[PDB]
Amino acid sequence: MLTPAFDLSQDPDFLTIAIRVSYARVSEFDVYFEGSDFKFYAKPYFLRLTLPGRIVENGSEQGSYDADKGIFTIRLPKETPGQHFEGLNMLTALLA
Repeated sequence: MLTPAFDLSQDPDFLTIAIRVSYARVSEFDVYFEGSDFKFYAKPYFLRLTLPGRIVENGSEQGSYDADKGIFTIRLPKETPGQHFEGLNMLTALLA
């Protein structure tokens, strides 16, 4: 298996995520975002990311998945204005 070169980017009014995959052995993917927990579910691929801040939930958001370029990008709203998730692509994951 190979670790996807995913990348995270956040704006003062939203937080977008990017996951690159082509092996997608699932006709559809699953995205779970609550408070500050972003979990992706697609085939053996399991993505668990803990946001530094908090992203609101309202079914609005904004994103799109493309098979042609093999990149899934999904933007999400913030729970507080002016909130910026620092060290996003610098942060680290903890094992439990």
